[PDB]
Amino acid sequence: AEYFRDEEGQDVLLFIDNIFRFTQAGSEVSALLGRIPSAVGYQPTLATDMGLLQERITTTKKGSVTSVQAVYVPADDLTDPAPATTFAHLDATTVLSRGISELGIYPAVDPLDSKSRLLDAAVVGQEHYDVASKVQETLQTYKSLQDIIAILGMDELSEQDKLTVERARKIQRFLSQPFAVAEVFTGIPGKLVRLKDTVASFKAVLEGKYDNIPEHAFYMVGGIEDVVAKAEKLAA
Amino acid sequence: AEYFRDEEGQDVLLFIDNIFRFTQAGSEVSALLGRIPSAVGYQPTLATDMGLLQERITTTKKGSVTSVQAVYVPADDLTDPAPATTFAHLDATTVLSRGISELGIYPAVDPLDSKSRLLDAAVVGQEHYDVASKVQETLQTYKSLQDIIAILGMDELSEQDKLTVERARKIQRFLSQPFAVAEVFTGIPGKLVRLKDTVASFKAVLEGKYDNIPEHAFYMVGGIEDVVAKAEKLAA
Amino acid sequence: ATLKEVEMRLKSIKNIEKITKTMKIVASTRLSKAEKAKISAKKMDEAEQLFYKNAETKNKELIVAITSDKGLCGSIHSQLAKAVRRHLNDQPNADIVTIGD
Amino acid sequence: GEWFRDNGKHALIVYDDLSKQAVAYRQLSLLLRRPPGREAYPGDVFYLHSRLLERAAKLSEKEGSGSLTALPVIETQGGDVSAYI
Repeated sequence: AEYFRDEEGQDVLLFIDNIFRFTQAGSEVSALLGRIPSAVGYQPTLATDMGLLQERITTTKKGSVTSVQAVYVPADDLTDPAPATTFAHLDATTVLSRGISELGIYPAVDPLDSKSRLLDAAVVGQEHYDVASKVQETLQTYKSLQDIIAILGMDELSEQDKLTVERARKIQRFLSQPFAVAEVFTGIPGKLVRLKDTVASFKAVLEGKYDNIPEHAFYMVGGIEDVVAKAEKLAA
Repeated sequence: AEYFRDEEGQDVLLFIDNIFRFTQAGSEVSALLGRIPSAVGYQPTLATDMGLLQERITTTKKGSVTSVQAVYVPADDLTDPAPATTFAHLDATTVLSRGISELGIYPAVDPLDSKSRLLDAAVVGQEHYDVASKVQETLQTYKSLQDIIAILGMDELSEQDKLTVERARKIQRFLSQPFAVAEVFTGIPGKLVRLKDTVASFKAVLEGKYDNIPEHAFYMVGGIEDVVAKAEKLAA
Repeated sequence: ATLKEVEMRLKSIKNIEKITKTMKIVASTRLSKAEKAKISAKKMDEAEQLFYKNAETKNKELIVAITSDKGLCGSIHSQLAKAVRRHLNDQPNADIVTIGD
Repeated sequence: GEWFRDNGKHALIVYDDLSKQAVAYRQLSLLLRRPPGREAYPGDVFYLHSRLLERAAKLSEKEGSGSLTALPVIETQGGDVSAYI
């Protein structure tokens, strides 16, 4: 990577599946070396060894390198020292969790455990941020009330909460997007939506303008236009 | 304190702050002393070290030294093994309450979770005990009715219950008195209230004959003379 | 964390139990006033019913429905509604008077 | 920051993040045989952190108004505060 960035002076990309194996490999060697474990088995030279790597993928005036890293985690504990210190050296993250895979919604990136420094009101527009803001709020209310919902019905719940929830369930299912490289697996032909298109589709859907048609119309389809087509399909 | 007790034979009063910093300190030098700790990293020599200090602070046929030791509860859990060991080693525990501090009431002492070596029976005087007993009950009622007051408001509370609620609010705000060291804050000089005077006034409110002093009018008061005065002042 | 997120949510469920507990004790008080009142009402009614049999019970429609303004009554609100709506099929433009929020 | 404070100019110090200083000193201590406290950084790091923070102060007016102010930062992984650090 360094040779492309520098010598040929071209921008690069990097993929790793999985870079957890890198921290794991250290911990194995560490014991025998004469070093003693830092906490829960892992090498005490963990912080330094992560650090050096993530500064050597860095962005200069000679090339800038966009990276995609897949971190493996045992039983999804993220309070552990190895997943945790990587998140600081990442400007944006897309935490992928088991629940959203059980919901039958691939992709499985959690929407409520996502962060970005790339999402601002002038980095991608004021408008882009306000459409994303509203998605974030809606699902966080819907989660707040999962307890209450289960304990008692929605007729014993508030009418106001029920709008947020009804919006939120539809918005969760809408997040889905079958893939054209796992067309087989998904069971549905792949779809793609542009960045510009994506905001628009979510903007409308939030204001109630396309909440009134099935929650399965939003399951496993891409942008807004695919949902309207799937409704026709459903209707027959 | 040892010198006062002993040689000249004078009575004193000890005061220490925070005694969690002492407990904490030993846990460190045990560990740096190359000695395995107990669980949660604390010193395994805590019991015999706390005991050596405590035994020393005692009445002897020469003098009397009496500690009031501030203790800090780490992360508001008092079952953590280093705090749980010490609890027994302190004869007369007081629980302090963030909620009560915040509500504006001062002291922050919890009126149902205040204990001491000399409490109740005729130890503290028979009159005194029975008065303290009615108050313990009275708060407790308010805490129970609070579930009724919250949704229903009035639909099972009695004429009697409402009157029990008033007495409770009034005893509740009769635990707030101004502090001489908070003239820099509050701006109202301190109060010294004899044993008799507290026992008597508190008794009066309970008979239903000081339910003629408004509820807020027990907030920041002293003795009997002040409570009477504050009713006239607040009414007009 | 994990620990604390279990622990706070558990408090929610515990507070909810206390509120549902208290409310159910109180329900038991109201049901008795509700029954006493029902007896006297039903008995007054019975005297016109003697009449209505002997008269022969015989024959836009109106719909009336009966609820309290308070909620938490389980599926009374909507089951009763569901029977209002079923008979809303026998005329779409029927005037419904709703007794209770 | 302290040189300012002594000369009579105020300052303010951000220690971002103290948790990672403890991760450093924990690795360092482990290599030097200094054993982890409630944080893998060794227990005398309560000594490291207490000494550092009380060095931000307010002096008197025979010794200048200047005060260094401190904002210590501890980053908790899911808000976990019963940890040693």
